[PDB]
Amino acid sequence: DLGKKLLEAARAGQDDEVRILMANGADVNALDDSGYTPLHLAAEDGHLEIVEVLLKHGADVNAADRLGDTPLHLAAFVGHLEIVEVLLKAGADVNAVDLAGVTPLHVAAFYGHLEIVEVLLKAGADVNAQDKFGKTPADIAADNGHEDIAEVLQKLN
Repeated sequence: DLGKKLLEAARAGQDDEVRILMANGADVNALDDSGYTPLHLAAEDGHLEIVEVLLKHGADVNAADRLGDTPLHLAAFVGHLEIVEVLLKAGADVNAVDLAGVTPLHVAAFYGHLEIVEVLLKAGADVNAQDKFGKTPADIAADNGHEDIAEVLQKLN
């Protein structure tokens, strides 16, 4: 029961409740119906303090949901820069690949998040990684008309 409550508290940004639940033995790597962990939900919903506590309590930084996405994929998607930086510092795989062949750099390029692109590049993101349709992150940025990102990535092509 505590795993479900932890998923719910982490998603709802309930800092105090997350701490209470963990002190009561809640499984930090509990899964919901879609394969999300509390770290996935906190990362996606922009809950920085919870992301940090979950990691301290042994949340798997590279947990993959049903689609193969890590918390870093989700943070790069919604565009939470500080959460991306925290995930990276805690050992997130910068080049994690989901089922679609998509890396966090692909994600940031698609959603037009330039500052996240730059942080991912500094952390060693692979600019030559191709998704299942053969697209690099540069291809994606160009295709979706995000010119600032396309230009930075083209310096590495």
